[PDB]
Parts: sequence; structure tokens; C-alpha cells
Amino acid sequence: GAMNSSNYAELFNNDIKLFVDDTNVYRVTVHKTFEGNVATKAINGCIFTLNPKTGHLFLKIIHTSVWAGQKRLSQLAKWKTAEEVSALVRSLPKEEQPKQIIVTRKAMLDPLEVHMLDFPNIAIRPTELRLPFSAAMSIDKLSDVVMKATEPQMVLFNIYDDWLDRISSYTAFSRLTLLLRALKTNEESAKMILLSDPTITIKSYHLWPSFTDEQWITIESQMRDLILTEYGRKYNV
Amino acid sequence: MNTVPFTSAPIEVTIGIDQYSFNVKENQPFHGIKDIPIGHVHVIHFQHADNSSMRYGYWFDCRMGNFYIQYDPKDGLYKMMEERDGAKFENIVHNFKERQMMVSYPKIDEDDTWYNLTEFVQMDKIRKIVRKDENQFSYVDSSMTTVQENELSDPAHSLNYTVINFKSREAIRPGHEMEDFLDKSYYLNTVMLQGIFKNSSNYFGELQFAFLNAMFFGNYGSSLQWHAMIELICSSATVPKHMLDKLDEILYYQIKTLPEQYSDILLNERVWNICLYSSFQKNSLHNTEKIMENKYPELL
Ligand SMILES: CN(CCO)C(=O)Cc1ccccc1
Repeated sequence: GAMNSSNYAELFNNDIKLFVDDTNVYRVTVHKTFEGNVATKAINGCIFTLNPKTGHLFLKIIHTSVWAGQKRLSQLAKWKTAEEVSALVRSLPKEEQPKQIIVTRKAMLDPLEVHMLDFPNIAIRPTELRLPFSAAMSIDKLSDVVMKATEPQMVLFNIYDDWLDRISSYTAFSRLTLLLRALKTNEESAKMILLSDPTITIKSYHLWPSFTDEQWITIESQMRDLILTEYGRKYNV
Repeated sequence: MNTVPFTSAPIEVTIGIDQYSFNVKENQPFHGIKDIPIGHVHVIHFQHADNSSMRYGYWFDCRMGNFYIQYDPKDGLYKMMEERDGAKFENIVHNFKERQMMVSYPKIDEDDTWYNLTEFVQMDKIRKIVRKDENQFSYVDSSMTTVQENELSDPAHSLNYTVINFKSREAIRPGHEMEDFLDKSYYLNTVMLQGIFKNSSNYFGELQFAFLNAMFFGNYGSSLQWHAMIELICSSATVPKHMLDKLDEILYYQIKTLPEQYSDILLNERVWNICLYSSFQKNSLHNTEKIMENKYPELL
């Protein structure tokens, strides 16, 4: 059934599963026309498909050409997402295919179920968690590859960098969701925290800075403060 | 005008014949129903006074044999049987008629209700939904499950309605996933009409039979089938105009006949609101929408 706080540890067991977030698939800027009407301009988007146990992120870039001449784009985006996730699964060897796919938005359920009819044993599940995966386009290296794409493209990253050498996938997922929650609540501050110190760099093959274990504790603390701070400034508490 | 005699009525029972019903007291001198219109299927159905659980009954067509009812005290129900001796049967009926021990099928002349509810229903198709080939009539009751219900457990006692499943490979062409799910025309017209039912008359016949079993027996799987067959049409952008016009007539008379106090359980809010107000055919069911709005505006 639905994934929530009670069954959170299931994310890190040895049954292959993927989260799918479609928030950033169909992206637009809204603008005024010469006649004073409003119109949209699509920009490149992405499907965020993540193995929470391994950190494997299959980042399928959605190029604006896929929308050309199409109607009802917000509806189409869900079906395109489902089509691409299904194609990804079919591309994986049998022993790498997920046993569950958890969608972050319930409107993905029927589109993904229909595209996955060929896989009756893969469970398609919603979640009651409010996961911050929309903030993926606040990770500079991910946003850069999406905006630079000139055609449809899949790009592969471990979203945990090398953290699993030192911590468990529960702890890694908790760090990731804390970072993304912070970037989603106050992107400027969050990035200030992450890069405030010139001496700590991001390896060419990584997404996040190379913090020591102790620096991660300090960082994680600064992110939780931010999420509480902003929550006050928002609610006046 | 044909007759279904009763040997006797040993237990108190409410007896239905089509849309009519009457009470028979324990051991009341009752010997059947006469003047049954020829040309339609009919249903004779039963609810015991002492256990309103289990409505049950028999679909039959008097053109297909001479049928009678006899209570079985071992199995505890009124059973339909066929009498093969034509002269015995005619003589039994004539005696019961002469003593005025039969109720008369009470059809008002102006009234086309039963025709309108059974227009496309044919005994031969009933007998493929309800499999019991040694009888010419078909038993149905409140508890019988459908083949689809059994896939999600005695196969011999099942209602073999055509399985309709909107999220199934049958409904969805590879590569037309969004198209076929959002517009079910290919599933309606190619898979179901051309492929399985062969024509819309047989489709409507099954839809009407499903409704009648839902209404007369409170058969839940039949109600599911009736709504699924409605929704498949309403969710198709491309439906022949004559089918839409006929559907509107079919549903109008079903909603007209439905007991007011059973609408809560017999009518699925999501399907009807979708069909009348969101679907491709939201504007094609004028008679049905008008009776629904005037008779069940709460459901909507
Ligand atoms: C692809 N690489 C290096 C590129 O970041 C991996 O780290 C493994 C992997 C496989 C498949 C998806 C994501 C990650």
C-alpha cells in the first residue's frame, strides 16, 4: 500500500525499488504577450528516478521539443513520465528491475500502472511522505545538465556521492532529504551554508562538497536551523 | 398468453413476476400466474418471509417449454421445473384456471415498461451467462458471484458476464497507453463490439440483464457489470449515434423503474457523475440526465 512513516525502513531493505518524482518534468515560465495576454514558454525538465538504497539517480532529461504541438501538457507530462519510466525498466536486466516503484504524486498512479501492465509483479505505490525531490533542480550540476540539453538524454549520478562508504543508506537518505528540504525552503541560504567555506570543494565526479564526518554534523545542524528559522519567518513564531 | 402454475405454496413468500410482486401466505391456496405476455423473457423471483436473506428466481421464456414451480422441502426453495407431457400440463393449468386459483400478470395496456427493460435480452444469451445447460430456464440469486469477482469460488454457480477491466492489456494497445485509457473507443468498438459481442444488441442485452439481476436480487456483481458497461460507452469519444440514442432510452427506463429506496446502494455516484457531467457523452444522454436530476439529485 502507501509508503509512510510507519514503513519507512522498507526503503533500505534489499528489494529493489525506485522513487519517481515528476514535479520537474513540465516546466514553464509565464510571460506577457505583445497584445497583453499571458503565454507560457517551456524549458527543459527532468524525471527524477531514484534508488534510495544505492543512490542511483536515473535523470531522464525532458527536452522542450517533446511538447511541440501537443495539447494538455500537464496531463501529457504524467504519461510521458510513465512512458520513460517503463522504458527504463525494460532497459534494465531482469535482476535489476525494481520490485516496487513509489510515485511521489498520486496523479502518477494510473499513468504508471497502465504503462507497466507488462510488469504485473512490479507494485506501483503512492506515499504519504512530502518528499522534497522537486528541489533537485537546485543542485547546480543537475540543473546545468538539464538546461544545456539539446535533445532527450539520460544522465546517471549517484546522488549520495561516496557517502555510502561511511554511512548507511538510511542515514544517506536522511541527509539527502534534509539537504533538499533546506534547498526547497530557502535556496539561497542553503547554498550559502554549503559553499560558505572556500577550502571544502566538490569533486568533479560528485554533486555535494567533500565534508568530513564532523563537518557533515555541523552542516546538517545548520540546515535544520534554516528549516526552523524559515518556518518562523513564515508563520511568525 | 402463457402460464406458470404452482403445485402449492407451503411457505410464506413474496413472489415477483417481472416488475410486479405479491405476498402469499403459508399454505395459501395459490396455484400460479397466468396471462404472461408472450414475446419477452420473464423472471419469477422469491423472498421467503422467514429469511429475507437470499432473493432468488428464474429467468424463462414460455416459448421454450412449459414451466412450473414446486416447493422442495429438502432444499428449502421454490424450484422451477419443465413439464414435458404437454397434455398433462394443459390439463393442470385448465383446472387451476377454472377454480380461479391463479394471479393474472397485470399488464396495463399503455405500459411498455417490461419491453423497455428487456428489449435486447434474449434467453439464449442469458443461458451463456448462467451456465446450466440441462434446463431451459436460468437460476439467479443474491449471492452468486461473477467470473471477474472470482479472479480477484465455485465455478459452476457463477455469472459469466463479459470481463471489462480498464487497466488491462485487453483495454490498452501497446504504444497507445494514454490514448486508449483516456478515450476507450478502441476497447468499446474493436475489442468489445466487433470482437466479443459482435453487435450492440448483444452488448445492450448483457447490460440490461446485469441491471435486472442487480435490481431484483440485489446481486452486487451484476451492479458492477451494469456500471462498467455504461462507463465503457460514456468514456468512448467515438460511439455510433444510434447506440447513444438507444443507451439513453435504456438507462431512462432503468432509472425510472428502480425503487426509490434502493438508489443509495444500486447507484454508483462516481460512475453516474462522471458519465453525465465529465465524460465524452456528458451531452448525449438527455432523457437519462433529466430523470436522474429530478429523481436522484442527491446522488449528484
Ligand atoms: C553511472 N554511475 C556513475 C555516473 O554518475 C554510477 O555511479 C552508477 C549508476 C548506475 C546507474 C544509475 C546511476 C548510477
